[PDB]
Amino acid sequence: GHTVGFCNAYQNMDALMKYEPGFRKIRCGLIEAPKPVSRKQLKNLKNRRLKKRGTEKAT
Amino acid sequence: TSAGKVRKKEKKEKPRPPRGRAYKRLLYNKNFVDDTHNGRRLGPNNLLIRQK
Amino acid sequence: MSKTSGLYTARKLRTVRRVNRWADKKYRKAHLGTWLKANPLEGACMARGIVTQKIGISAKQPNSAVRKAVRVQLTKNSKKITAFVPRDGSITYIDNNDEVLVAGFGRAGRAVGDIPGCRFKVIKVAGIGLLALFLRKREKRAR
Amino acid sequence: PRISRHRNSSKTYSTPKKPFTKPRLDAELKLCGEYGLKCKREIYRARYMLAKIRRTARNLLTLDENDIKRRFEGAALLRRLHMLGILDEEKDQLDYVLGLRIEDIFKRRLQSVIVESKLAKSVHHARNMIKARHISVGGQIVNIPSYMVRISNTSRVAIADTSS
RNA sequence: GUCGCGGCGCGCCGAGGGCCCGACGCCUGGCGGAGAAUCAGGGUUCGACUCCGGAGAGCGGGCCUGCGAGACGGCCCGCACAUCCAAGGACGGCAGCAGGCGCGGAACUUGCCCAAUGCGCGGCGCGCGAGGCAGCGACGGGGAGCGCGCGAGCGAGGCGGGCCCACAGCCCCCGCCGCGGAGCCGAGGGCAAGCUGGUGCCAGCAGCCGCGGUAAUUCCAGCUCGGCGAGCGUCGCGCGGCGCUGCUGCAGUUGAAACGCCCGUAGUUGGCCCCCCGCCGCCACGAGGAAACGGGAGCGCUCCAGGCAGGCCCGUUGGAC
RNA sequence: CAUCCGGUCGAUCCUGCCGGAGCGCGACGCUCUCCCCAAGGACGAAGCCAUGCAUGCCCGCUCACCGGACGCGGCGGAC
Ligand SMILES: [Mg+2]
Ligand SMILES: [Mg+2]
Ligand SMILES: [Mg+2]
Ligand SMILES: [Mg+2]
Ligand SMILES: [Mg+2]
Ligand SMILES: [Mg+2]
Ligand SMILES: [Mg+2]
Ligand SMILES: [Mg+2]
Ligand SMILES: [Mg+2]
Repeated sequence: GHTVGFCNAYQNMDALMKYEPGFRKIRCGLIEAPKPVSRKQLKNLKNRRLKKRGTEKAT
Repeated sequence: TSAGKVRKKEKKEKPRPPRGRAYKRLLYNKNFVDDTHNGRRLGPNNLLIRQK
Repeated sequence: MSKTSGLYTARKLRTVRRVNRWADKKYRKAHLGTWLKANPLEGACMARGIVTQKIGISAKQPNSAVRKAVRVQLTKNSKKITAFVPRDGSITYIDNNDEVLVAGFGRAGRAVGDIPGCRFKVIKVAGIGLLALFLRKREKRAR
Repeated sequence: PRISRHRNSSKTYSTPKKPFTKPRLDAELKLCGEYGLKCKREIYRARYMLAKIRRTARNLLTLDENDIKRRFEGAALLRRLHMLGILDEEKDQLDYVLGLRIEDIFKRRLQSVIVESKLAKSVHHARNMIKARHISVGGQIVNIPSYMVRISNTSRVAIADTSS
């Protein structure tokens, strides 16, 4: 019978772009969501790179 | 000398009773409304004889 | 009176009770430590052992019966006990050199019933409860 | 640690010390039939709550009338009892509380209030109707049989508008 | 010498210090407290684990950097283990999160993410196995149900749409079809609950008393019946039962128990009397000092176990004590 | 939330213990429809450890490649 919620009204679209968490923008039709990558691969890459010395941009 | 020397009738098929609160209804009616001389007991021979 | 009752006599009363509460058999058996070091189960609900001999024990004078029991050796102690399998015809399910789980009787460590000098019960053999095997809930075709 | 460790919890009922007692079994079955109770945990819950109220009343009664704590706690307890309808309005003395009994608790259950309103044929019918969500309190659907109705909501209990 | 007082260390001098108001020694399957279990009142037992404090990172020692470490996801040595070697050499420390072996009666996924609470660095941010989310999960706690009625109605479940979510579930709401399933113990007494067939002191039951040597009211089966109930039963431990450890509150002629008698130090206990001053105990009040837990005021998470919320026209809305 | 019951005798009253009846903590066993909360290798092995992850950030210093690399330096790593 009863539904309760919240709302947030912004004066400009720029303000909504700055003061706003991303996932809200993604849920709304404001921006597009790049395909997320697994943090496990990122940690593996970071460790591998830390293993190398000097110029490690190869790995 | 053989263990298990001491160790056949079939099971009689009867409708299942009403379980849950319903069981409480019939028990209430069994011994507070529905009849159960010579005082009363719970399933002595004489009472069982009449129903048979 | 017989007991000291002065306002500055707490120490004596404490000492008297400390000394005298060792005269109860139960309190001694619990708080002395000999029983724990003598109990083969070391204060455990039940133990796991290996059966090595299947034997029958006569009952006491007013009764007449031969009860079925087995000799067990506990894995974690290597000592010997006698454990009794009560349920009818359940000896045939127990085989020599089999893994068993053995628990206690109702009383803590006294003999129960007409069985002389027996204080343990068999409950599981080969991983299956004896009570379940007796009711045919499961079968021991793995052994 | 997990925040779930700080969540509290408690029991709500007590079991009798002597279970096999003929008069107790008879009385409990009688009450169960009269109010159509599911199991015997409900009676134990009622006894628990009654014991809590009685203990509070005892502790307050041991003290003097003009004790600030006595006034505060008695006022709160009486207000709660009156609002809940367990105690009659015209009683405003702590002595009357000790005479209360579980049947008074039972009479304020939802089944009872809708039965005395002629809205249901029987307690069992009331329970069946409550489960199917054909009933409402203050415009809100309540499907808990053991829900207790306050006095101010007694006239606000009706059939659900959306029910068939 | 130390940041610093100090037998903390060294030299010299003197002789002292502790003990039945229990020293010293030995033992502990000994981390402590806030607290937990039990329940008339007085108490007994426990306290690995959420907060605080301490200690350790295979055992025993040493040290650099730095405000701060005698640090171990920092270095050096000895010992016990372990690894790679193209045999000259090199290398390691899960009582961090997952996972594996052994042990045991006994204990889960080698998952996703910093969006929330915080920390580090830093201006429009990064990172964090802290922490959060999900998975297994009958430790356990709370709420509903397997029908009501002479016909209607509603569940679980499936197919779709919303809401929620870092992404997804879950709860909740909206539409079309619609799986209605109770076991575990017992029936001689304690202790609520009895009819045929077998066996024959054998087989077996039985916490205790006891049953079974031709009706077995007690074994094994069928019928029936009772208790609790999505839970029931068995084993071990603690409290209670127990006024059978007795302060409240036991007993001591004969049941278990007054030293063979006297003197006597520590210890315990000591008649009556002063009208007011000082000191000790005592009672009351107060300050000061963490919460959580417990108690408790107010608030319809649909109720409840819970949580501190919440309503519009709010004590300065509240979280008092 | 101040409770007892069965057992020594040919019968009876006592002392006195044995056993039963309740709550909680764990393990074993049978069974299990729906929702909510929720503990989880502590129990004389502080025994042994393959595999992966658990501490980074950045103001200063750019003739680096086309300013992002990298490095010096600073803070933190003693929570
Ligand atoms: Mg220790
Ligand atoms: Mg700590
Ligand atoms: Mg350390
Ligand atoms: Mg170190
Ligand atoms: Mg390590
Ligand atoms: Mg560290
Ligand atoms: Mg005595
Ligand atoms: Mg004599
Ligand atoms: Mg004597």
